Amino acid sequence: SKAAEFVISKVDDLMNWARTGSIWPMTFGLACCAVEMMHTGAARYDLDRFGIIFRPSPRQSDCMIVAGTLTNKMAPALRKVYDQMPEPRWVISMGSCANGGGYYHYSYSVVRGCDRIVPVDIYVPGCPPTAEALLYGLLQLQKKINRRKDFLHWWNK
Amino acid sequence: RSKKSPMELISEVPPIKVDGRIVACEGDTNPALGHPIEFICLDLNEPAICKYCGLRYVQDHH
Amino acid sequence: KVIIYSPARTATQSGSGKLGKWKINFVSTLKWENPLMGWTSTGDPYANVGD
Amino acid sequence: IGVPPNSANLTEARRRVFDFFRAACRSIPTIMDIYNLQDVVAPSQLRYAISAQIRNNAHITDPKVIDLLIFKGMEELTDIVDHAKQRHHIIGQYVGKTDFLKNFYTSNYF
Amino acid sequence: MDNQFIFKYSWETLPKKWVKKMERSEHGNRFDTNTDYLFQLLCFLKLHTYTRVQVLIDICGVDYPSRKRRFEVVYNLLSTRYNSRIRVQTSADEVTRISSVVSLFPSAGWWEREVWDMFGVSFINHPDLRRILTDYGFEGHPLRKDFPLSGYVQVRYDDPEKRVVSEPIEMTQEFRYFDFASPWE
Amino acid sequence: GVGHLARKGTGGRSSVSGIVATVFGATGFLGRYLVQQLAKMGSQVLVPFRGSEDSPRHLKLMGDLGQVVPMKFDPRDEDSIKAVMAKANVVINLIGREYETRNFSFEDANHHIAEKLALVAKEHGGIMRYIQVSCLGASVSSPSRMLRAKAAAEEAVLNALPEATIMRPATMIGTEDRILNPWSMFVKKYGFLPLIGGGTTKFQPVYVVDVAAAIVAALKDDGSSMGKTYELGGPDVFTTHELAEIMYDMIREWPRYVKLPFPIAKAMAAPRDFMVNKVPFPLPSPQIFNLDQINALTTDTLVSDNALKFQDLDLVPHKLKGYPVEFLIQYR
Amino acid sequence: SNIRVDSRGPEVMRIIPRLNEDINEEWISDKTRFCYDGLKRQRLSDPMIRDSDGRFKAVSWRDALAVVGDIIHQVKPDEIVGVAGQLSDAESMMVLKDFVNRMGSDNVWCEGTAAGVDADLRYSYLMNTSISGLENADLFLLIGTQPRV
Amino acid sequence: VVYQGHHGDKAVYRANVILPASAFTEKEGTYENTEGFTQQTVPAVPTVGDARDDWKIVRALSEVSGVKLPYNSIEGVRSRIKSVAPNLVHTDEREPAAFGPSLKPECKEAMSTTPFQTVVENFYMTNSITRASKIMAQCSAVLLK
Amino acid sequence: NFTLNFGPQHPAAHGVLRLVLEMNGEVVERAEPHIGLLHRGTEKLIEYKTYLQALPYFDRLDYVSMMAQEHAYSLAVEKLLNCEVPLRAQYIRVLFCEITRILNHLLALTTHAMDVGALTPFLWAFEEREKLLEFYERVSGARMHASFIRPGGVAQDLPLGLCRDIDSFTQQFASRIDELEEMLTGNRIWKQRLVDIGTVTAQQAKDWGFSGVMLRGSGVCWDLRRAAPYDVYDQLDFDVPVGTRGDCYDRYCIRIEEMRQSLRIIVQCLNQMPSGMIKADDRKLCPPSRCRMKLSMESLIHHFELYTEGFSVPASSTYTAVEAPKGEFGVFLVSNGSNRPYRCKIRAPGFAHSQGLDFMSKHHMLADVVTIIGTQDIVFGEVDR
Ligand SMILES: NC(=O)C1=CN([C@@H]2O[C@H](COP(=O)(O)OP(=O)(O)OC[C@H]3O[C@@H](n4cnc5c(N)ncnc54)[C@H](OP(=O)(O)O)[C@@H]3O)[C@@H](O)[C@H]2O)C=CC1
Ligand SMILES: CCCCCCCCCCCC(=O)SCCNC(=O)CCNC(=O)[C@H](O)C(C)(C)COP(=O)(O)O
Ligand code: SF4
Ligand SMILES: [Zn+2]
Repeated sequence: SKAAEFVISKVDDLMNWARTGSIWPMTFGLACCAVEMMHTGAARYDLDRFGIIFRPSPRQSDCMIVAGTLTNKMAPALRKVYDQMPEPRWVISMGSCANGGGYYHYSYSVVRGCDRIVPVDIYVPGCPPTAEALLYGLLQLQKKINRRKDFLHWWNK
Repeated sequence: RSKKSPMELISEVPPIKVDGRIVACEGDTNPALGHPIEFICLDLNEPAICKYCGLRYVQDHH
Repeated sequence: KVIIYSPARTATQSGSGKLGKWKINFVSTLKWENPLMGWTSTGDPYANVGD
Repeated sequence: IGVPPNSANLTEARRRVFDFFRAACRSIPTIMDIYNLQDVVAPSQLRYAISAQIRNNAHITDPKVIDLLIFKGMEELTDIVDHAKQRHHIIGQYVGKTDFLKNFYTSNYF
Repeated sequence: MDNQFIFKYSWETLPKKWVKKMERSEHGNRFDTNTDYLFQLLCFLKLHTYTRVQVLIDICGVDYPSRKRRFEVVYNLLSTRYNSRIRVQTSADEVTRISSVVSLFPSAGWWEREVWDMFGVSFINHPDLRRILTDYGFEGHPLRKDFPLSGYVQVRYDDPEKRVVSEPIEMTQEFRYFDFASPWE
Repeated sequence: GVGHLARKGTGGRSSVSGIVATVFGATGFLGRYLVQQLAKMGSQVLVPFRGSEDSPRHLKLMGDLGQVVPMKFDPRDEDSIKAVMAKANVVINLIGREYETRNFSFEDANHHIAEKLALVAKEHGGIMRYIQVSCLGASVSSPSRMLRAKAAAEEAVLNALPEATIMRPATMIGTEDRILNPWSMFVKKYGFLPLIGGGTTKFQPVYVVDVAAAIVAALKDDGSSMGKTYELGGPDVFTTHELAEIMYDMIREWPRYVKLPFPIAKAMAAPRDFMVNKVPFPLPSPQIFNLDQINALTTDTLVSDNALKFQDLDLVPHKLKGYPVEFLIQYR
Repeated sequence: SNIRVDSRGPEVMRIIPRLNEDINEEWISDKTRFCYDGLKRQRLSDPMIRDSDGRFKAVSWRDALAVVGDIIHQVKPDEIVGVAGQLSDAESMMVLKDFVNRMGSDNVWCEGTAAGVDADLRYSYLMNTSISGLENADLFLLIGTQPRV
Repeated sequence: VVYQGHHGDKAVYRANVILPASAFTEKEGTYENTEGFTQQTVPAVPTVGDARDDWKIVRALSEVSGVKLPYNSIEGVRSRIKSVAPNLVHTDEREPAAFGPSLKPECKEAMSTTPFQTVVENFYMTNSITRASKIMAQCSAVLLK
Repeated sequence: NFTLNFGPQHPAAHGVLRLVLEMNGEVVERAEPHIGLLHRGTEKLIEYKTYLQALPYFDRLDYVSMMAQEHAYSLAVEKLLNCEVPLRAQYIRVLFCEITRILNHLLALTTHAMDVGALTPFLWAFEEREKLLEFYERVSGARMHASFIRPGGVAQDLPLGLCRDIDSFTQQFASRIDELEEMLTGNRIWKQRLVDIGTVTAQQAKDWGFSGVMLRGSGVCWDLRRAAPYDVYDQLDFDVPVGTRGDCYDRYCIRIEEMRQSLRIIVQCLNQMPSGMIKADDRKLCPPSRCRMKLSMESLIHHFELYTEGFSVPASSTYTAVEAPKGEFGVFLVSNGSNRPYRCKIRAPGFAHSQGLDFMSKHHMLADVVTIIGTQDIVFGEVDR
């Protein structure tokens, strides 16, 4: 196993580098947090520097950012959007309304967070999160991706 | 350090010596950055504990 | 099953400014403790409507 | 079309109730066609379910209340017929010793 | 064109038995009619030359669960050329049909539906009166003082069937109602 | 087996029950129903997973803020397995693959691991209940390969813990089953549905939520569950032919078959696909031609007429015609 | 005496007197005012059955109820005496009385000082003069009562 | 003995089957005053553990023992009381007594000599609730001789 | 006429907008927007929180003109309380409302242009909007949602080094506006994609309640801050741009001129800034100074009873109205006399603008509907409350 370990480690490193160097988040903006989320990608912070080009449809995007409150009527639409994405499906809960209840958290027509649906990998807190906070959340997601031994697990099994 | 709980950490601070009969405690040296001013009448044989700060005051002599 | 009553004046304070008002008291006595943070949970929507 | 004025008397509301039941029965193939349910249920006992729900509230005498139930039923019917309600909800709504000992064993508050 | 002139004019010009009561104050001029002479009152206030009230700002709604006529819908108006505001309001009921004013001001078509949605006061000769704000399968009227804040149904995703299904409400931490009310006021 | 329920409030997602059950191998097909059933009644469930950290990801939606807490465990290692149980009182076993990799042979797929967890639960001293799960029809004398080792495991587990319940589902049917979905996928590709059994192979398919209800009911009821071994079975007896018609009528396609005898299929299935003998560990998985299954379809899988039944706990099986089988619309 | 229980969540925090001119007259006793602590201390939570070997384990509601239903008929129709409690409400005592009487037995009595007392006229065991009516009296003849403890 | 309560105090030490019972802050029952005034109780707080109302417990025990009772709800048992003491279901009524010491079983029997004896010794420890409290335990140590 | 389902799940059409519509193949007949996907439920939640706790609700509504939204609530509470606010607070409130107007106009213009397709001025204008969000960061705690304005005055005093930065920004903001305008007004494509689109007559605007830019894009000189001036606006000198034709191009020109006038008003407010206190003093609805509540008894009592109970507004009801960047924003407060509002309806200017979309897209192209959505500047926080 040690003889064929360098190759699998290199393959894992290459896949992790490829997946971290090009993440295509899907702008699923819903509320005021979408303003800060499109404002991160402006000329001052240049979200595109990290290969974070946005996508218009969930078919090509491999990540999605839930920016804004999630009411009851939009919950099925969010679930359908999440289902259509390809296999990886990394999800980021931007804002304080999306990552668990929120400032409302009590009204009749509000889902108490986007964790009742669409299981989340990174929680970005703030109302609204600063552009640097969203950048830090994306960096944390990239760090999360680097821990995936995709080939080693499939080769050990 | 963090092994000592604050309750067991304030007790080791030596009590303050006051010449007068009442001493006003304001928290920090700057009045605006501490607790509201508290006048404590220290007359017993035991130190008078500031209810906000936890600081103790002992009267030495008039 | 509800109870219609006028809340009494609190003993600790001598003012009678909260009197003369009637309330419906839904008996929402079902509350428990969340076993992670000690928060009080409810399953009855009328927990504080009448209050 | 536009919302009719409230019925003056009960006999004028009764024909409105019959018209609403008539429309519900007329539109009943559409629900079975657009929601893809054929083996789970047959259209005949949906008639029984609608009749039961319309006869349960048969003791109301006030014409205004009856008119309001007709209004709300029309809104629910239009929600179901149009692509507003979502699957597995229509079928959710539609289609021993003693009770006291069971209620005692399950909980204090019954 | 100011508060007092309009008060005099609408006290003289308006036919009686229309305005049940009226007020004049700095907060706003009110014309409380009797839930039947509403279309007539608005039509007169819209077409008359000395009161050219053209734009309907909004259609409010207040739930008083202590009076016989539980609800009270409020019509906010505005005269652009006279630069003045008139606030006409009625008294409604939970089972009663109050007349609609979509014919005069077409903008009312959506506040009409919103008032139906929030409170439950139905309207006559209105093209749609469909729910506009709440969920499609929503039940009850939320802005009523009866409706609990948390609501009656929760929403969550269950894996046994790949869809989002509603369920009875069950909250982790209840809404803490702080009773700050004190006497001497 | 009493004094471990500890009910707190109404039946809900955030309610409380005194169950800290750890469901081993819950990342598969039965696990996503068993965990959901456990979490629906407020029981806290722990999911020890060994694959990627994104495999037990859909299971976080079952509970509510800490009901589902997966941990990583190494099957080869032993004392790290104790970590995912040191704070538990109920242990459920679902491990076992229909495949065969070199690293985990048939014996070390659902027998060695089951014995290890049974022994470490016995020496734990706190594991109140145990529900091991095997397949229906497992026996020492059977042409089926894994079923023999599975039966050996299910008889060896009782020695370590006599008060252990054994469940025997039979060809579970669900949205992600391995016996009906592959047939539909193959039909979509080109479509002939090779019947290895050639029909006349009547068994008892069951729907997965009924099985999960069976385990959760065996946990709920206080009495004849420890030691007893149930045999969960469907409402009626189904063969591979009429099952083929009841799946074809929903795909909306002409029912065509290439029904063939046993030995040609067995020769094209086992030796052709058996190549886990040298160099690499991962090999492509069998779709329909399974080494164990080809031998398993030579005998009926009827529920024992004298052992425990599925209605012993008062559960009516789901009638497998119109309600359970509804995922096939995605194919039509 | 009328009280006003104040509770935060599932536990009682404090007890505050409620005004009732006839019964307590806006005051409240120490025993009834600071007894809210006992409602959260050692309390019976689940049914418990003594074992054969002297151990005392906890079971479900059905099991203990099944045991008591087994032993209910192991005794003669006589000698099924059931003693009511000091705090038990009227409904509990009524149902206990009905249950005992419907099994050929009558030995139900209130806890303490109920040996041979007859209570049939509703004035030989009640405060016939109202509590508020004691303000019109001119002399008291307390007979072994000590209305302070 | 089949004990049924919400505390211990020397009855648990002898009990054979223990059935938990609700407290007075978590049940709705009618209590009678010394002057014959009756009044109900409001369920302030939830019950602790798997405990049920006393009347529910005895009704279920009656059913399981095999003897039938004609009531199954808290309203029904109240109607049963109406035939045994209809003043017990008149909450806000200041009913006086309609008799006197005239009619009674006049029985001049033998006298006694033993003096009257105190029936309560410690005021702060009377019922189980006050016996298990901590405030009362330290209160009945410095407030009395 | 077949029906297709719009409703994209991205902010590239402002998000949260179903908009089912009728199609003849190339010309839309009736468009039915399905609002309610963002009905968070503020109006029900207002009644459960005191007059101070309810202020942050108003920042969330129409979440691009933040301080222009809580300003209406503050004015309504002041009117219900007969509270007099000092002059310096009025001037800084006007300044920050003008900053909100500039932010809203920039965001609306660039979002609409990016909907059309022009994507380069978008990033230029967000580069310029950085400088004003930084100003918001300075005075208050947060960049976007700033609870700066309170019923009494403003929450905290301005920092020392703020006016210099604001004037330095205003020195070049006009040139930045010229740069953004030269790319669109003089362009050819912009004219053919906007002129004679979504024309509304003055009678139609009045009937459908289009107070704001839509009303002023039809020739109606109805400016609420000039017709009914609330804060110190009579002292300030500015012009009200009024369009001639109700097409989308004149609305764009009106918005550009509104940005110009807002810059002028900011300059005037910077010049004419008096000294004095910021919070009111007549009534007790303002917190005591934190250097004062720590040595005074009455001040500490006021702090306690204000940060727990809040001020009790005497029982009355009124409808205030301010000139939000979108249009007329009004708050209908009903006071029970207690410390919580009985009923607080929020008149969102975008609600009427969104309902009036059906007749605006009458016999237009389908891609001609996104430009109509952009030109009316709809955010769905206010539309669904
Ligand atoms: N439900 C059915 O249709 C039938 C069920 N059964 C029995 O029920 C059991 C569960 O059914 P099913 O849910 O289909 O099984 P799974 O499909 O869930 O596979 C079991 C899981 O256990 C884990 N696992 C497998 N081998 C090992 C190993 N060597 N070490 C550690 N973890 C391992 C895998 O998780 P990962 O892949 O993430 O490692 C796998 O997903 C089966 O094992 C079988 O014995 C019997 C007949 C049919
Ligand atoms: C799939 C379809 C979707 C919609 C399904 C329907 C959903 C809403 C159903 C409506 C719910 C209601 O209660 S709305 C209808 C309720 N209204 C009434 O029941 C009228 C009162 N009853 C009478 O008038 C008479 O008794 C009568 C029984 C009519 C006959 O007896 P006669 O001849 O002597 O008059
Ligand atoms: S977190 Fe704050 S800014 Fe974001 S959607 Fe929620 S309330 Fe709006
Ligand atoms: Zn101090």
